[PDB]
Amino acid sequence: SLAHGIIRSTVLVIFLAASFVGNIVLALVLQRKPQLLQVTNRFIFNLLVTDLLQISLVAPWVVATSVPLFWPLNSHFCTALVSLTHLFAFASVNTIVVVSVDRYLSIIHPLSYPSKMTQRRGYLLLYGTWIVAILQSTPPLYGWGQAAFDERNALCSMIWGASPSYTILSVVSFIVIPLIVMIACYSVVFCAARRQHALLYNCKAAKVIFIIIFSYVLSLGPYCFLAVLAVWVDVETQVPQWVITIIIWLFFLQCCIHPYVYGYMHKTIKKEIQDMLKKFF
Ligand SMILES: Cc1ccnc(NC(=S)Nc2cccc(C(F)(F)F)c2)c1
Ligand SMILES: Cc1ccnc(NC(=S)Nc2cccc(C(F)(F)F)c2)c1
Repeated sequence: SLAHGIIRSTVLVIFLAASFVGNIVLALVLQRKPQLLQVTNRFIFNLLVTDLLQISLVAPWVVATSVPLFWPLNSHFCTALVSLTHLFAFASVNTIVVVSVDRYLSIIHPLSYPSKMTQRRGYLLLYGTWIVAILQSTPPLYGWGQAAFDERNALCSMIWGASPSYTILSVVSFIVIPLIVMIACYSVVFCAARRQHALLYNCKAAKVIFIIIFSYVLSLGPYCFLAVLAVWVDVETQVPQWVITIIIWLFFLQCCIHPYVYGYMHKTIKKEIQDMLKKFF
């Protein structure tokens, strides 16, 4: 009902406001000293900026469409909004994959790491991930795929029951490839860590990997689950409101999840953040 949407809009603000300050603190700690690590600050800053841009260019419209005004709207509006949201999510996912690959290439082959990842390669990778996120995303602005308004949830989401090919492409580009790459890159790291632990001391390494995988799955899976289920059965009259509310709740949790998982778990970055926070407070 109206109260349910009001509650959803009210609770959608606190998470985003906390993520905003967390991302700003991370930005300050990462930009104060540019000569940090090696061809990594660029990747972390790219993830941070594609999180902040999504936050600031997505939150106002998503909150304002729930207010009981200008109900008619126009298909073009949410059509362009969903494209922006998908572009930002795809950029974040591709940066995530690149960061995971770099982490695996750093853990394994510790000797000839500098000769394989130069500044030119990092900049080319950043340009490539942005180009892919721009190009491969947003077909429906000109082709297959369409968004529409729903008088049940009124989120003006895209209907997957019209172009199965685009739904399949989004599904594979969302979960399959990133999950496979992450599992393949992390299994070897876990085996090497286990070995090193056995050599040194003649279960700690599994917690971090489990946390990363579980966080990514909890952030991204339900949306793909809903998209896959939409093709067979209807969604307007077959799904309760609370389920859609929880799905749209969990979709935006990645904004707060990413900085904690990838900035606060690093020892040096955590130390410097704590140092700055204690100095200011
Ligand atoms: C009237 C009514 C009917 C059903 N549930 C509630 N919510 C309650 S008691 N606490 C609550 C507050 C904010 C968020 C949540 C969350 F959904 F995140 F768990 C729960 C209220
Ligand atoms: C307060 C008020 C008074 C009069 N009209 C509106 N706008 C309406 S109904 N739809 C609308 C909203 C945003 C963009 C567009 C677009 F131009 F892109 F089609 C259309 C709002």
